[PDB]
Amino acid sequence: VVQRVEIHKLRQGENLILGFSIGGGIDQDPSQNPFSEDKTDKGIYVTRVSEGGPAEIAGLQIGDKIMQVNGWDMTMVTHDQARKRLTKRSEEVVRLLVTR
Repeated sequence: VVQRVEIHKLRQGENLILGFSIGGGIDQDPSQNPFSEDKTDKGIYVTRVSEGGPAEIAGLQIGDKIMQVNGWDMTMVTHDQARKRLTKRSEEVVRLLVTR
């Protein structure tokens, strides 16, 4: 039901990949997010995960519902507010709190 995942970002030049992408956010339309449970579900989900990526390694799964990011509340946020929480340049370890 509720799992805490800690991902260790992979260095590749000036980049640090997470091996997964997200979808959702209050600025998005729940019907385009193949994971939302309904039309009100404006949450952030894990729509994709790379194999061997540092996400999968950590335990990240497809559809996973991110309620947290390094402790930050991602329940009522925009897609871009979330992607920004994850892709911080000055952070190599990101922790997520998800349900499944």
